[PDB]
Amino acid sequence: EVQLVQSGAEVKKPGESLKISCKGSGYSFTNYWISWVRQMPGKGLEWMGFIDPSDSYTNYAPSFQGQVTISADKSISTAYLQWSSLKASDTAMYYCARQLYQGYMDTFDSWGQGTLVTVSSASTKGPSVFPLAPCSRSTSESTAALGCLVKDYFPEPVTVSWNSGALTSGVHTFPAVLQSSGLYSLSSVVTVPSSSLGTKTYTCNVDHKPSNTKVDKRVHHHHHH
Amino acid sequence: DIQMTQSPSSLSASVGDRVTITCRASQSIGLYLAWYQQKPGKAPKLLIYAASSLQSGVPSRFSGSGSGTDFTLTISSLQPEDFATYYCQQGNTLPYTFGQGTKVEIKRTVAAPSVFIFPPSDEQLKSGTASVVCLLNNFYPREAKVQWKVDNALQSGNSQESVTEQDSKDSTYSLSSTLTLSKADYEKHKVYACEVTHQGLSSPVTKSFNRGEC
Ligand SMILES: [Zn+2]
Ligand SMILES: [Zn+2]
Ligand SMILES: [Zn+2]
Ligand SMILES: [Zn+2]
Repeated sequence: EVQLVQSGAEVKKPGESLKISCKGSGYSFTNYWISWVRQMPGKGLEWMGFIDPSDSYTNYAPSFQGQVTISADKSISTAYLQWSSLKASDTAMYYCARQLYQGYMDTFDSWGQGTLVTVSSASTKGPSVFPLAPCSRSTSESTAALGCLVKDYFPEPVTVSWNSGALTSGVHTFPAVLQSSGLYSLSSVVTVPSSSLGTKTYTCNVDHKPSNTKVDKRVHHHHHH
Repeated sequence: DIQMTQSPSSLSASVGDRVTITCRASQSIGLYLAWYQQKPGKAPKLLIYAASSLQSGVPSRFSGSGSGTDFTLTISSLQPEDFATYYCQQGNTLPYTFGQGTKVEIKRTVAAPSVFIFPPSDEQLKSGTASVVCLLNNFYPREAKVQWKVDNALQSGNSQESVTEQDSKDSTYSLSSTLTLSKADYEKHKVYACEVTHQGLSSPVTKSFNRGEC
């Protein structure tokens, strides 16, 4: 089958160069053009440009002209996208796509799995983890919410489990927000029976692979401060 | 320089519904319009090209119509696998351009959020910062207003929020909002409150605590 496989996620600092790749298989690489497409976090698709691998011809969208270089190496059926000097604003998912001309237009009939590029001046840092627990006398319903605040880490992602994976029902782990500090913060919460607050223990387990850290936090509210 | 505009930006629909999404070009593109589907984290998939041609392997419940400047993607009898974002794309002339996307979400009945407020932890306070969190659990529809009040004064600029995708079991949303202050600022006030407005609530709901009585 037709397949485009892209290189792995990148985390870079502004000013650094970067070249990402897109390997085609299951077809004649030289016979189909390759487009690159940008998708900024939470945004839509933007066409960047294309290359014809048979003769190395390139075309760029106006806003990408002179900002990036598309290239190809047909001997290894690979297309590339590169920047000489990254900026934080280059943070995005990047896709390569095969063009199949049909109905007298270029269509993107096969897509790579995407390459996540994160560009930031921030340095790798594991999270601090803080309990989210109600004030002592505030629980006035049959169900209560508890949680963990996972703060000040870089880069994404973290993974959060509850009671070492035993607790999965009613868990909501929210999308991280990027703080003005350049570090991420997220919360994970769980709803449980209010009667259990004094009997059962609830602990969040927070893994952050990029910093090689793991933090467990038993969630409670101390009776003095 | 052909701008593609889709409408609506989002809609909620039920399995079995006939769903229509529109795409308008800033100038004629003849028949050269394609539609793509994309799900979170995944690559887009081609559905329709040349306005009305169905891509090989795509279910025939997807159809496209239109020519010139006005186009429509129709999904007959929407299926569970069809909740996704849809993009139109013109291939009339370079540069190729996409519409901004239409998100097709799952319709359900109104559900008021349960609301919870969490004070900052002593561990965090020791380090110099106070994060106060407000949770809105399992609500529908997505539209919700969360307002922070500190000593009964509305706050602005010092909170961030995020929202989950629809729950796989009950199709609701949940939302977390974090108010962040320095420890010194946190310690100067008494009353911390999160006020929630939502269609499912007959009037706004406020959850609060008093520093020193929490
Ligand atoms: Zn050529
Ligand atoms: Zn919930
Ligand atoms: Zn005050
Ligand atoms: Zn207390």
